[PDB]
Amino acid sequence: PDSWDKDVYPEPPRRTPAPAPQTSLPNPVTYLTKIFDLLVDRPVTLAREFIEQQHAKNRYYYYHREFRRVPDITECEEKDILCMFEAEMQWRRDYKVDQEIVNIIQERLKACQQREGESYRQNCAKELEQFTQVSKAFQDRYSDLGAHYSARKCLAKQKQRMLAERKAAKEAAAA
Amino acid sequence: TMMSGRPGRVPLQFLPNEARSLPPPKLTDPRLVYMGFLGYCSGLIDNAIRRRPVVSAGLHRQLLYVTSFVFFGYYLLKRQDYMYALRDHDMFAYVKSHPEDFPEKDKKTYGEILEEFHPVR
Ligand SMILES: CCCCCCCCCCCCCCCCCC(=O)OC[C@H](COP(=O)([O-])OCC(O)COP(=O)([O-])OC[C@@H](COC(=O)CCCCCCCCCCCCCCCCC)OC(=O)CCCCCCCCCCCCCCCCC)OC(=O)CCCCCCCCCCCCCCCCC
Ligand SMILES: CCCCCCCCCCCCCCCCC[C@@H](O)O[C@H](CO[C@H](O)CCCCCCCCCCCCCCC)COP(=O)(O)OCC[N+](C)(C)C
Repeated sequence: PDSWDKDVYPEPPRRTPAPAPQTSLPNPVTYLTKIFDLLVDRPVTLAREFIEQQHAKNRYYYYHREFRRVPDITECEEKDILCMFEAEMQWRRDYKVDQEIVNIIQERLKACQQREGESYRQNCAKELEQFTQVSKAFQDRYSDLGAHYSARKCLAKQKQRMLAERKAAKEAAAA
Repeated sequence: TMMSGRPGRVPLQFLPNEARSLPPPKLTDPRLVYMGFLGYCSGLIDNAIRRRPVVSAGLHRQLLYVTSFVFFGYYLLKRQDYMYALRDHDMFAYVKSHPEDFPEKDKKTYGEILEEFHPVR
C-alpha cells in the first residue's frame, strides 16, 4: 500500500493470468480459499478495523528530525577541535546514510531475484548494475579505514586516490 | 629548584599578601569534604585501636578530628591555588616577553595538508 514510497521500491505492473480450466472437476484450491477467507480473513478484518477506528479517536504525529549542513573536515584548521567535532559528527551521519542506501539497493536486488523466477539472470541486469555501481562507490569511500575510522582517514584515502588518478591522467596525456 | 628562588618572596609566609586577590575555596569544596572524611576516618581508627565502640564511642573527639582536618585543609587549598596561579602568571608573562620563542604559526586546513593513508587490511 501507500505505507512506503513506490519510486524508491519499484515493482513491475504485476500481471496475473485468468483461470481457464480445461475440466469441470471441482477445484480444491478455490473451495479451500473460500473456506480460508470466510473463516480467517473476515474476523481479522473486523478486528483490524475496530483497532483502526480506536486509533482514529486519538491521533498524534512524530516528525523526522532535520539536520543542517555544517562545514566539513576540509574546512577545518589543523587543531580546531570544535570544527573538527562538527565535521566528524556530520561525516559519521553521512556514513550511516550511505550504509542505508546500499541496504536499499540490496533489498531491490533481492526482490528482483525472487520475483523473476527462472529468468532472474537476464531480467535483473539493471538491479545488478545498480548494485555494482553503488558498491563500487561505497568501497572507494570507506573500505580499508578499519577500526578507529574518522573523517581525516577518509580524506587521506581520497587524497591518495586523487593523486594517483592525476598522475595517471597526466602520464596518459603525455602520449 | 624552579620556584625556590623568586623575586620579592617572604621566606616563611605560607600565604603572601598577593594571595588575597584570589577567590577563596568554597566551604562546600569537594576537597574540603574529602579532608573532613579523612578526619572522620582518623576518628574511627582511633576508636577501633583503643578498643571502643567504633561508630559511637567519642563524639566530641571525632568532631575535633573532623574540624581539625577541615581547618588545615582550607589553608592548604588556599596555598595550592595561590601557587598554581603564580605558575600560570609567570608562564604567561614569559611567553609575552619572549615573542620570538613562541611564534604563531600559519593556520592550515585539512584540505591542504597531505596526510599519508595507511589501509587496514
Ligand atoms: C572509595 C569509596 C570509599 C572507600 C574508602 C575506604 C574505606 C572506607 C574508609 C576506611 C576507614 C574507615 C573505618 C576504619 C576503622 C574501622 C575499623 C573496624 O574494625 O571497624 C569495626 C566497626 C564494627 O565494630 P563494632 O561495631 O565497634 O563491634 C564489633 C567489634 O569491634 C569487632 O572487632 P574485632 O576485633 O572482632 O575485628 C577483627 C577484624 C577487624 O579488622 C577490620 O575490621 C579491618 C579494618 C579495616 C582497615 C582500614 C585501614 C585504613 C583504611 C584503608 C582502606 C583501603 C581502601 C582501598 C582499597 C583497598 C582495600 C584494602 O579483623 C579480622 O577479623 C581479620 C580480617 C582480615 C581481613 C583483611 C582485610 C582488612 C583490610 C581491608 C580494608 C578495606 C576498607 C574497610 C573499611 C571498613 C572496615 C571496617 O565497623 C564499623 O562499624 C564502622 C564502619 C563505617 C561506619 C560508617 C557509618 C556512619 C553512618 C552511616 C550512614 C552514612 C551517612 C548518613 C547520612 C545519610 C542521610 C540519611
Ligand atoms: C601524607 C601527607 C604527609 C603530610 C605531612 C604533615 C601534614 C601537615 C603539615 C604541617 C603544616 C605546618 C607546616 C608549615 C606551616 C607554617 C610555616 C610556613 O612558613 O611554611 C612555609 C610553607 O609551608 C610549607 O613549606 C608547606 C607545608 C604543606 C604540607 C602539605 C603538602 C603535602 C604534599 C601533598 C600530599 C597531600 C596531603 C593532603 C593533606 C593530608 C615555608 O615556606 P618556605 O620557607 O619558602 O619553604 C622552604 C622549603 N622549600 C622552599 C624548599 C619548600
